[PDB]
Amino acid sequence: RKQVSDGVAHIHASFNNTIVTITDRQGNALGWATAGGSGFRGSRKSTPFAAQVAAERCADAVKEYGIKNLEVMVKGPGPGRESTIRALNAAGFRITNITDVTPIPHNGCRPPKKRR
Amino acid sequence: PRRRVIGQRKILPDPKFGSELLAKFVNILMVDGKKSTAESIVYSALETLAQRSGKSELEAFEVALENVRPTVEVKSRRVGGSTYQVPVEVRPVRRNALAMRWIVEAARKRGDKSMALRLANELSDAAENKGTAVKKREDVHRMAEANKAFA
Amino acid sequence: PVIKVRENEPFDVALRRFKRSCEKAGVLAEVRRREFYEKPTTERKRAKASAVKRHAKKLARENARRTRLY
RNA sequence: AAGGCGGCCCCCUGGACGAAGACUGACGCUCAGGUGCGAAAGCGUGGGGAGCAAACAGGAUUAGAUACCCUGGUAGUCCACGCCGUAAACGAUGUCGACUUGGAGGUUGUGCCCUUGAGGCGUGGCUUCCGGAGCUAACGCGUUAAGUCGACCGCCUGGGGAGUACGGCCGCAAGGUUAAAACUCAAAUGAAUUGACGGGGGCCCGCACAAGCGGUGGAGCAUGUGGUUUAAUUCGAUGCA
Ligand SMILES: [Mg+2]
Ligand SMILES: [Mg+2]
Ligand SMILES: [Mg+2]
Ligand SMILES: [Mg+2]
Ligand SMILES: [Mg+2]
Ligand SMILES: [Mg+2]
Ligand SMILES: [Mg+2]
Ligand SMILES: [Mg+2]
Ligand SMILES: [Mg+2]
Ligand SMILES: [Mg+2]
Ligand SMILES: [Mg+2]
Ligand SMILES: [Mg+2]
Ligand SMILES: [Mg+2]
Ligand SMILES: [Mg+2]
Ligand SMILES: [Mg+2]
Ligand SMILES: [Mg+2]
Ligand SMILES: [Mg+2]
Ligand SMILES: [Mg+2]
Ligand SMILES: [Mg+2]
Ligand SMILES: [Mg+2]
Ligand SMILES: [Mg+2]
Repeated sequence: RKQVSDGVAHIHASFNNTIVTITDRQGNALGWATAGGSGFRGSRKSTPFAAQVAAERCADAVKEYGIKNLEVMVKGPGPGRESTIRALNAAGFRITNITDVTPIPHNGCRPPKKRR
Repeated sequence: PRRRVIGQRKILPDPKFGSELLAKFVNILMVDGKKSTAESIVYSALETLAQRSGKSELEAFEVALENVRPTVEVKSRRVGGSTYQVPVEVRPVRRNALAMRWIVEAARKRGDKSMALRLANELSDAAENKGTAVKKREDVHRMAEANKAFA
Repeated sequence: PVIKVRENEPFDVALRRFKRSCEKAGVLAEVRRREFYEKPTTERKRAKASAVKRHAKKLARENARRTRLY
């Protein structure tokens, strides 16, 4: 519905999982899909290929909106940081730009302890 | 072999048909080290399979292998608490030998009378794309795509 | 690390340009070093060894660039 | 000066160094008792509390796990004013002067040429690394000495008992400082060497793993051993070996 012509793709990668959310420039979600949500529960949801499977799933189920242009905003340096956007173009999108947004503080809050 | 590269000694192509591939079949099937019983069982079983369905005695038996060859197989590497299998391709030389073994081990599990009869039935199913041989090939294929994220 | 895909070209080269941006701008490494908090002593100690062994490599080079080996 | 000090701006303030000269003219060095500053944790009275997080609770691993791991979480960490006065407060190296071959650097001034444009020639102040004589138990230090010397101060006299007990002084408290004895042992210790070992690191091996085939442990029997019985059940071999 509303046949949105161009959209945005947020990749929220992490050391444990990957979430793909497709939006528009207004910041309103259309569909989401995660590696853990794609049946890869366990230690396999952090694999780079596990992000490949999820990216196609979110590329699908937004075909109702007829999205033809995507802007990729990668976040959260982790395993699924570049593979998950190889699958985005394989779904037929015409990526206009790729931007890396990620929280880099200027020495803000104190991080947790070292692990032992 | 830590430091050894091997070359397998050649074997005699079989007299009846001249296929060295079939000569391996009698070697795999042979038990307790004797070829007189094993060779005749293979030859006799091939007659029934050829008579039952299609000509080209060798080609009917070659169709079965074309259906049971596995194109991928997992191997395990231990890292932490538990080992996880990693898929890897199968070299064509070992690919022939793997399905060549699976048919015989599956044949010895039928309830028929003669080992020749059990071998003929199993080869019939494999050529018809059915039976225990392709089922064994199906598991290694399914369990290699089950965890393909590893490499 | 903003990249603007040029007139067509291949997406792989655009991806390879985006990867080079993160490598050159140090986006990947800063997240790892700031994931946990290490004490100020450990920061001072690690920089001590890092500079000492860097200079020791230079001082150990002069003992092999002129001495015949075989 | 040490503890320590890290966005930018403002206004109060201390110290260091360099060039060229004037000026006072021994005004100097060290310092028992004193006096001041002194990380973090901790204490008191007010505030503030985002994030981390002693204590605490739950989930796991475990034979137990009052721990490491996971999800939460209060004092505290922050501010103002007072206490506390201890640290591996460590270049384990007191302060102040003099002299004694060298290299490669870092940082901050300067006075000459070639303001030829980079540069070249030197002199100053801090500071990093390597090494000569020499030093010594050896490691190592080596003009910023652990070298050759002068002037003051502090400290040491086998290991435990013990920086503990009692008694003073200090503190709101925690505790700090000064500081023994009986008894007990023939050692305690520093450096370096040869091995052995490591859930330290390399490189190379082999039926060591991997790829396969056939077995043992399940049954009946043969044979040896342990045990138990017996008048005796002769003696020896006992992880691999
Ligand atoms: Mg964590
Ligand atoms: Mg005094
Ligand atoms: Mg404090
Ligand atoms: Mg308080
Ligand atoms: Mg309070
Ligand atoms: Mg915790
Ligand atoms: Mg002390
Ligand atoms: Mg104490
Ligand atoms: Mg200190
Ligand atoms: Mg220090
Ligand atoms: Mg001391
Ligand atoms: Mg003094
Ligand atoms: Mg030296
Ligand atoms: Mg005391
Ligand atoms: Mg006392
Ligand atoms: Mg094996
Ligand atoms: Mg048995
Ligand atoms: Mg004897
Ligand atoms: Mg005996
Ligand atoms: Mg004996
Ligand atoms: Mg004996």
